Amino acid sequence: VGVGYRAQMQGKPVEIKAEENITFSVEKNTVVKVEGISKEQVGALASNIRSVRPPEPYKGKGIRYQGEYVRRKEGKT
RNA sequence: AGUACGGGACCGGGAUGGACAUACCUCUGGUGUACCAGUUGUCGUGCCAACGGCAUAGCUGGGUAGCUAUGUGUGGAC
Repeated sequence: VGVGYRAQMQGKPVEIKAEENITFSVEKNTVVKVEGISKEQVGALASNIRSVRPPEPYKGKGIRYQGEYVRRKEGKT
């Protein structure tokens, strides 16, 4: 899902290192297909770009393959 | 955008603090018994003075150099 949501603070006697709260400038947000010859390297990059946003249990928001489980909880550590 | 989530998130990134460590005396202070000034009692040079001796440095108000913190800098990042 292409949205860009990432943390919260609003805005993008001293601030925590100048400015804060920066998400990501949506450029693609469409079904991406990696084209390679080495399965090993292909898998690494594929999972490397799949770690950007781990499939959340809320509505499966984030790069993933197909697996997904509905949920809405994070109150106990 | 205070949008998700249903009040309040992890994300790169100038500087303000607390405690502690270290260096120094320009500044604010402290001390400064061979520096300057004011003043009480008594003794000594015929009288009075000036000055000297003793009284915690006689007492009181300031204070140079030096040594100092509560004073002035820097650090702990990457």
